[PDB]
Amino acid sequence: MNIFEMLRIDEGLRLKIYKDHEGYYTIGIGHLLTKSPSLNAAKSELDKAIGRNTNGVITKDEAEKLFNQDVDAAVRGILRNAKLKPVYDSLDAVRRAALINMVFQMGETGVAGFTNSLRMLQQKRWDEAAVNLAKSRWYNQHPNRAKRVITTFRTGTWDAYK
Ligand SMILES: [Cl-]
Ligand SMILES: [Cl-]
Ligand code: NI
Ligand code: NI
Repeated sequence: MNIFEMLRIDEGLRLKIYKDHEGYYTIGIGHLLTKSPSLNAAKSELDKAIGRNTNGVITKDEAEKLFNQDVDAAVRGILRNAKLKPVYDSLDAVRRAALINMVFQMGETGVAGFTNSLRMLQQKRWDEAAVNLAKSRWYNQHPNRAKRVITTFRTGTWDAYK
């Protein structure tokens, strides 16, 4: 298992524009287009990203390309951030994926605000970190996914994804 498979499982794949659980326009594999209510606005962002006139519809290859870029970006976000990098660096391969999963979903900045969990992860206090992570809007708004990620951090295995 690896980061791509992981997130592909967590985000699903949709080739047509859609409103996510928060009402934001998205597409592909968890690619947020815009927080704006205008579908035209989302259509324009999509066309700009793809480089063609899409009509709100994309191909699988295209969706995978957006995903690769998005995965690349999450990683760079982690490496650039003074708070994330040291944690990332301290972790093992499986857990790094869990970290990437979160940065992908909520951005460098959202993850960097989980101060206490970050610190516990850095100390390898798995059970405490998992309890701390669960106290969040993140968890309450994405119960199933959040449990899979927290479980990964807790265990250091891909068991949650089998
Ligand atoms: Cl883009
Ligand atoms: Cl969920
Ligand atoms: Ni595998
Ligand atoms: Ni969400």
